[PDB]
Amino acid sequence: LKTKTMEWSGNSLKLLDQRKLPFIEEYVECKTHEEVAHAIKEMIVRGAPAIGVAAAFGYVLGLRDYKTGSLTDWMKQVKETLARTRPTAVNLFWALNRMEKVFFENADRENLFEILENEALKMAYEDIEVNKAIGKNGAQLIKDGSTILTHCNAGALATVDYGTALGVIRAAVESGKRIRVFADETRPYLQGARLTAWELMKDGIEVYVITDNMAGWLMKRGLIDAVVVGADRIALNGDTANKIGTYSLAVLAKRNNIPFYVAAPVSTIDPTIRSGEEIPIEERRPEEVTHCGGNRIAPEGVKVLNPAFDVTENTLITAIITEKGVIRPPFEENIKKILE
Amino acid sequence: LKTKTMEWSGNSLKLLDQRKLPFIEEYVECKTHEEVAHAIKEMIVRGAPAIGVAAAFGYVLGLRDYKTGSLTDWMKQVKETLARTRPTAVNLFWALNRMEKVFFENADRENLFEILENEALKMAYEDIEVNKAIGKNGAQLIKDGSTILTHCNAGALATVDYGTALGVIRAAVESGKRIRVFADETRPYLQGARLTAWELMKDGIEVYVITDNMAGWLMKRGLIDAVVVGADRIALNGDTANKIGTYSLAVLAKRNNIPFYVAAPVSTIDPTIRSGEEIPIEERRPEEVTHCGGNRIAPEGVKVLNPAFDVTENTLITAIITEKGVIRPPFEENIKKILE
Ligand SMILES: [Cl-]
Ligand SMILES: [Cl-]
Repeated sequence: LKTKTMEWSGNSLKLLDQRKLPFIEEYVECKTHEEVAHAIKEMIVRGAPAIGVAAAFGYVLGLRDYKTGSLTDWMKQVKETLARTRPTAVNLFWALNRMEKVFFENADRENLFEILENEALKMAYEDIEVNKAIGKNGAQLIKDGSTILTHCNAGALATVDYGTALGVIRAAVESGKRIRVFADETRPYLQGARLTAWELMKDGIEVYVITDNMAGWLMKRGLIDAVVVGADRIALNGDTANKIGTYSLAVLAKRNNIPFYVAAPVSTIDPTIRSGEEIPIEERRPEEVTHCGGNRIAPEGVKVLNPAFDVTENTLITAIITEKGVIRPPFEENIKKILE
Repeated sequence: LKTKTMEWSGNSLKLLDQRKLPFIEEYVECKTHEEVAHAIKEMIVRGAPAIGVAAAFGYVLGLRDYKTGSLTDWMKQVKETLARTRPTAVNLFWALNRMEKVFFENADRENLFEILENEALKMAYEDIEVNKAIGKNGAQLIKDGSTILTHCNAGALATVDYGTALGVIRAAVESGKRIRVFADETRPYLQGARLTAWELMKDGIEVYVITDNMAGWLMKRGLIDAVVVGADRIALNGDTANKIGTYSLAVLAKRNNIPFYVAAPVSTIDPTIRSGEEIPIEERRPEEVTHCGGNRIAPEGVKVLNPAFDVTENTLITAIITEKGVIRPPFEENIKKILE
């Protein structure tokens, strides 16, 4: 397992420090499940899909960290320390739960480490495959020669590889369609300007960066043919939690009769919730808002709010692109079909 | 004439360097009509209202710069050099035109300089007064104990003093109403986080700064009672041109049944245009987007778009707060009444 986002050295997990791009391309080596937790918590690694696989490995390292007392209790704490990092994206729990299950069924096997590491590996290789499929299904919805607006970074850096929303793009381009992407810088973290822009230019795909308060006007001016974004948590309802600001675009998209698509793997669909009001919303540190890449921009001692995600009601979504097909209204009715 | 935004030393114009706040509070001295132009062009001074008075003074300096040839041709050029700075805000032309008229009628007067400078001063003293009236008229629309979202900086630093949209706030507070403001940082320039936050904290008014992609969700969550912003150019139609991102707020406001108010002096209403499609929209340098206040944030050699304003159709505006009253639908019909 070796890609731009992460690399598995058998006994450690290397993560591209996404909080340092687009200028610095260094890596962070995680050796302790606590470090992977830290890398996730600090957003060194990020993007629902990639948080899971990365979480799965930190779990494997979790075993390699074991020393005394009960193995079960300790593996339970490793899982708890990793899950306690970031709320919203359900991929994290989905990964952890899948891994813990393997564990409970091989805890007595002497080749435990080999077995667990194997699933994590099996998992990463599936994400890239799942993504290329999402890209393929989404491509058919993108008419040649169009301008697609995106949000956050639902691409290579947000997954093991290829990406979800950006995967749909790479696939349309691969099919041979002239395409250009308007990418919101997406503050405060600036995934758009620092990550999406970067991996897209590095792939030879036409890219423009715009401030978040621009998307609206540009849609009204008729420069955007479609809006495609990723997700962190989709409910049985179809409501999807994604990077703060995704909701507003959805609203603006309806007002300008512009298709709004959510590209995400089935693993992002939380089967335990009915609607989007049940999705936990992460609140991050005040620094992210008062600063911008290092420098403080707001006055000293100012109050702020910092939700990292918002929720878009399903009625504002045209369709959900999955590795198993394009889901359309009635969502609750169709998602239930795909789930099985 | 002495306020935080600008000061008239009789033979030079001192402008608070708004592109350095909230940390550095230095001033820039303009002695040539060209320097005032430069200050305007670079946004050392900014905010429709303040751009006018500042332009009016750079005009008197224009006379002070006179040396040879025809006095009329030179003053015409001074006016042209000053008007060629920033497109959108009509306050600039309104000011320049008012000043040139005074000039044309006193050109042969021995006390020309004293006369022209006198109008400029008379103009500054009127703006502050006009604002306090806008503030008062708007205060009545704000219910005690409410949370108000603003955009850009339509406050003290955008006018000679007091401000327009923020004037409405200062006034509601003066009346004795518990009030707090959610101020969008407003990228790329960050007028919100750097200016609105600053002058509001310095006035002892509860303030929170949020990234632009947040307003939408926060409105849906029910934390915002009303949205009040300023304007750069309002048409007879009622459509108003304001800082890029204002249009989206208006849209998000309608969706969440939230009052949207535009506070601006009559001098911002352009009488020569019928609708908002006739408003010129300024496009500024790409650096403003690829950089954030100081450091480069986007990849080297990336494409971007940079509109400095967008247009909000009148049908999305609840009312326009003026020093002459609260204008309501039918705008075209009512605005025609306020003008006469
Ligand atoms: Cl709807
Ligand atoms: Cl409407």
